[PDB]
Order: sequence, then structure tokens, then C-alpha cells
Amino acid sequence: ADCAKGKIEFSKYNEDDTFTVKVDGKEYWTSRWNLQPLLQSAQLTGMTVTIKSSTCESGSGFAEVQFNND
Amino acid sequence: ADCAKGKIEFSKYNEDDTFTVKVDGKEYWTSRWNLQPLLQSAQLTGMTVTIKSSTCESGSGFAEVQFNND
Amino acid sequence: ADCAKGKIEFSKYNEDDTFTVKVDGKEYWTSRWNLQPLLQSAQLTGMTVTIKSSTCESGSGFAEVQFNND
Amino acid sequence: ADCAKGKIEFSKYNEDDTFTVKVDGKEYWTSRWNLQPLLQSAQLTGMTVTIKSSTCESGSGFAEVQFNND
Amino acid sequence: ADCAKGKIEFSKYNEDDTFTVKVDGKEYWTSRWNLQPLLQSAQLTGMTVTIKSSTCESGSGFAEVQFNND
Amino acid sequence: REFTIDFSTQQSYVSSLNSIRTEISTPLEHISQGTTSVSVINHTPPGSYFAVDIRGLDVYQARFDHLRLIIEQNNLYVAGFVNTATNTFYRFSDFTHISVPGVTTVSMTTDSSYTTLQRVAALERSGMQISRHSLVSSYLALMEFSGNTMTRDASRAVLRFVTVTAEALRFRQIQREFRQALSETAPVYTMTPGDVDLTLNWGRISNVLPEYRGEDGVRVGRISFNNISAILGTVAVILNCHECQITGDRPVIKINNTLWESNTAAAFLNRKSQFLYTTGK
Ligand SMILES: CO[C@@H]1O[C@H](CO)[C@H](O[C@H]2O[C@H](CO)[C@H](O)[C@H](O)[C@H]2NC(C)=O)[C@H](O)[C@H]1O
Ligand SMILES: CO[C@@H]1O[C@H](CO)[C@H](O[C@H]2O[C@H](CO)[C@H](O)[C@H](O)[C@H]2NC(C)=O)[C@H](O)[C@H]1O
Repeated sequence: ADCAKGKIEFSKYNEDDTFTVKVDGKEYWTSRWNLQPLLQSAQLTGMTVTIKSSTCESGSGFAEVQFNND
Repeated sequence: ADCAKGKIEFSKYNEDDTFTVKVDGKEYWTSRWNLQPLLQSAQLTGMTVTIKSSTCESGSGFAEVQFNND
Repeated sequence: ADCAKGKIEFSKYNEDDTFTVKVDGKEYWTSRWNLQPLLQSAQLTGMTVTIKSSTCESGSGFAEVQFNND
Repeated sequence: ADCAKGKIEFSKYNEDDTFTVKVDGKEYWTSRWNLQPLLQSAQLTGMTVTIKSSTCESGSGFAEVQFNND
Repeated sequence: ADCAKGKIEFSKYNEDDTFTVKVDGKEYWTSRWNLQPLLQSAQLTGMTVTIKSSTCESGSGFAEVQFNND
Repeated sequence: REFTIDFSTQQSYVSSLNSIRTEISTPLEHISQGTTSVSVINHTPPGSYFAVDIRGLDVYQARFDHLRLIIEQNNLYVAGFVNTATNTFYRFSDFTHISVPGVTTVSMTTDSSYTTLQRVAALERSGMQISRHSLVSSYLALMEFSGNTMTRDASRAVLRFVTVTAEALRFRQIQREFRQALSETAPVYTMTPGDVDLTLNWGRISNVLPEYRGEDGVRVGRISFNNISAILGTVAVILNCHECQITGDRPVIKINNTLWESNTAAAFLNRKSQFLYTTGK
């Protein structure tokens, strides 16, 4: 499902080496390390991101995300 | 074959850690880890890429891509 | 707890492969390699970073950091 | 030998995971993993690169490259 | 001690897996791959870098470097 | 079209440059104060040039008056030089498309690039000294020059003259720094690494500045402008981007109220996970 679509409101590197993003008012985390620079780039350049996951509750994990310039 | 040449229309990080780009209206995925940030940077600047693969149908895999100055 | 919030004043790569940043007049270091280019990108672009740690004394370590745009 | 000195005309990720750049009308490949983002950054910013290798025919490999601001 | 301070004049990867930077008319090298993207990003964005070592001299190795926007 | 650059005084020099700029370019709507602007070169066909007569090398004297520079108008590149005494146009190899009527054209083997000129001249631009005295020496070298291949002294002369004409036309920073050498105290202008960096980034700057809409800063590779006075104090004339494009099709990205050249941002945002990068040798 499409959990959240919008700009990244903040990102956060976590003590357990996971990475959190806030998108459309909801927070999600990923353990995939290559998503860290991909998400920070999206945040900096103002990409619209679509977080995709089986479970979309705030505070849930994800490992699928779409990146759009617009 | 040269399957698709143009700007990246969207990119997507997949749950299996492969990475998808849409080029010339067709989706292509790669399992080459190093291509992920290279493709995203091409995407954000509107760099023209040429996807090269054995099959050119949307949903095809690739392991070769040319980054052009067009 | 939130140790320091502000722009990165300088960053420093250290001989033990740790990485230092100065934020709000205070220095903090991290042993997490993944944070190095992410903090550099934050510094270059003037992101507001929030250093989070149980010890907030200048010179202390961290492994949690939030990245915000303006 | 001094093979080429110029801007990167195109770059290519190859099926064997090596990376090719076209400089001064000739193609050169490298298997040095560290060079991939560096070469793309050079291409993106129009850096003059100096390729040095024991052979300079198009299709030669290299592992030595200088990144110039000029 | 501070060996050199200024913008990076050029960077170079050598066949022997060393990465050279020229700062304030002096050449220094590092074999820390962590430093390659950091130093090249500093070069292309015009950061002021401060090369630091216990003993400062021409053509010597380093693993401590401060980065400033200016 | 014929212009004079008069080196007699700082006043005559700046006046000369401003007069050229007004004729060949149009101010940007959003980077202009009074009659001091960043201006875009007016569209002209390829092959169009203007002539620059060099004057006032000896202050206010009709001496040393036989040198003319030929400048391609669209890009402000120096195509070559004319000895008006011998009626000879010495043209760089990369400018065979520039045709000057009523002169003997000598097509040179030497190209105009800084890479070539610095090599032949055995002179690096970073740290290059320019004074009134060295411009007189430069003039005399160019007047003595004959043949189809640039000599060391002719190349040194061209490096000095291109800096104080074409590069000064483009960059108010170079105009400001060099002009001090024209004063009665006759100090030496030393070209800085920063001056050199500007000249190497002219195309990239040209692609970005038209997008400026009062952002808190501008970042183009190694170049940074923190405010409008920094922009105006540095840049006077830019290419018409309407060598503007390197790759891609996005001039700029606004990041934290700073206008970035998209290519610069892309070039530090293309790194993978650091741990994976370093361990994957
Ligand atoms: C009392 O222990 C302190 O905990 C701090 C965090 O609350 C700091 O430790 C963190 O940062 C270190 C340097 O990067 C290192 O990564 C630690 O593993 C990390 N701690 C945790 C729990 O993730 C501080 O350095 C400690 O002294
Ligand atoms: C045992 O000494 C500690 O080493 C730490 C790193 O392992 C920290 O030192 C680093 O961070 C400092 C921040 O104020 C400063 O940048 C130091 O230069 C840096 N250490 C080195 C060797 O470069 C910690 O502050 C020390 O107490």
C-alpha cells in the first residue's frame, strides 16, 4: 500500500543504524542503509516520496519508496 | 540492445533491494547496488540515460546503463 | 536528549575514523561511518541538525541526529 | 602514459561491474570501485579529468585519474 | 598540527591505491576510502580544508582533515 | 563594431568596460541596481565579433596604439589580435569561423585555450602578475610577433591582455582588482586562485544567475555569493543561455533559500552508504 506521499519533513539517523523519515505527518523507518543517502537527497532537493509497505501505521518499517522530482 | 533513452521519470527502491527507473515510458529494474545513487543523481539533474538490456519490455532487468550529456 | 540544534559550523574526519561536527558552539563525534557523507551534505546545504545523545557535554559522542530544512 | 585529458563525454556502468568514461574521443574502463561516484561527479560538474594508463588505445583500462578544476 | 589550509587545487587517485590532494601548494595523500568522497565533494564545492597530522610535511600521509564552507 | 579600452586611469578603464557592456548586453531584471547589473550578452549570429583598440598604456599618450583585439561577441572569447601598423590579424586555430575584412589574416597553429597558452607561455595564471609595465611589455611582444605559431612572449602577452579585457568585461571582481594597477602608485595586480576559479566557471554561472529571484545565496560549484552585492561586485556579463549546459536539463535547485546549480548538488548527493563504499574494495 501507499503509506504516505509528500515531501520529507525531517530525516533522522538512529542509534540502531536505522533511518527515520517524516512524510505527510507520519513517521516511518528503514533498516536498508542505501536508503539513507537516497532519502537525504530526496529531502534536500524537494522530491515527492511515496513510502510503500504492507503495514502503514505511523512508526512502522518500510523498504520500498518511490522518488519523483514533482 | 539499447532499450530506452531519455530522462528518468521516476525511480523506486524495491523491497528485494533492487532499484527501478522509468525511462521512455517503460520501467526497468537493476540489482547493481552501485547504480542506485548514480541513477538518482541522474534523475534529479535531468540527465539523459540509455538503458541497455536483453529485453526492452517494461518490467525488464538491466545491468548496463549509459549516462549521457544530451 | 537534544544536545545541540543548529547548522554545522565545521566537520572533521579523525585519525581513528570517527567524525566530528560543531553544532551550536559545541563539538560532538560519531563512530558511525554512514553519518560522514550525510553530515557533509547537511553542512554544505545549511541543514539544521539536532544532535541527540545521553551525554550532551561538548566533546561527547553521538549516534542519533535529526536533519531539518529551513 | 598520458592517455587523455578532457571532460567526460559520457559514462557507462558495464555488465561486468566496471565503469567506462569517454574522454577526448576515446573510451576507458576502470574496475576500481572507489572511482564510480567520483567519475560521475566529474562528469556532472564538467571537471577536466586526466587519465593515465600503460596503454592509451580506446578500450584500455585505467586505475589512475586526476580531477582538475580547470 | 595544521599542515595546510585552503581549497583543494586537484585530487588524484593513484594506481597504488593512494588518494592525493593539493592544498595550499602542497601535496598530501590518504588511503582512507572514507575520505575520497568527502575530499572530492570539498573540492567541487570549494570548501576550505585543513589537513592535520602529528607531523606536517610534503607528500606525507594524513587521516585528519577539517572541512569548512568558508 | 569598434570599441576602445583606455588604460590611462582607473576612470578611463572602467568607463571603457562599462561602455562595451551597455552596447553588447542587457541587464537581468532581477540583478540590477542603478546602471550596475549582471547583463546577458544580446543574441548575435555565430561569427560576429567586435574590435577593441588598446589605448592609454602610456597614460593619456598617443603611443603604443597599434594593437587591436578581436573578440567573438557571443562568448567574449579573444579570437586573436591585429597589428594595425602591418594590417595583420593573427587568428587562433579555434576561430577559423571569425572573418575580419580588409586585413591580412594569418591562421595560427596555436589554439586560444588557457591550457595551451599557459604551456607555451610557461606562465600559470594563478599568481600571474599584471602591471602597467608588463602590459607595455606585452604590447611590444605582440607588435614584434610574426608567424603562424605563438611564441612564449606572445603567449604571455595574450594571457595578460585577455585577463584585463575579456575577463574583466565578464567579471567586475577582476575589473576592481586589476584597476588598482593603473593608479599613480603603479602597484602590481596578482591574479588570485579565486579570480582564476571565476573565469573557469563562467558558463556555469551564466546558466544559474538568470534563475535568481532574491534567494539568500547562490552556489555554483566552488563559487558562492551570499547576497546581491556579492553578485554585483563579482559578475558583470554572462552568456545568453536562452557552454551553458554541461549535462542534464535542470539549471537550479532551491535548497534552504540558496540557489544551487543542480549539477553541483547532484555531484555530492550521488554517494552510496559510506560503510558499503569503503568495505567494497
Ligand atoms: C553513556 O554512553 C554514551 O551514550 C551516548 C548516546 O546516548 C554516546 O554513545 C553513542 O555514540 C557513540 C559514538 O558514535 C557510539 O556510536 C555509541 O554506540 C552510541 N551509543 C548508543 C547507545 O548507540 C556516547 O558516546 C556514550 O558515552
Ligand atoms: C578518547 O578520546 C576521545 O576520542 C573521541 C574520538 O574517538 C573524541 O575525540 C574526537 O572528537 C573531538 C570532539 O571535541 C575532537 O574533534 C577530537 O579531535 C576527536 N579526536 C581525534 C582523535 O581526532 C572525544 O572527544 C575524546 O574524548
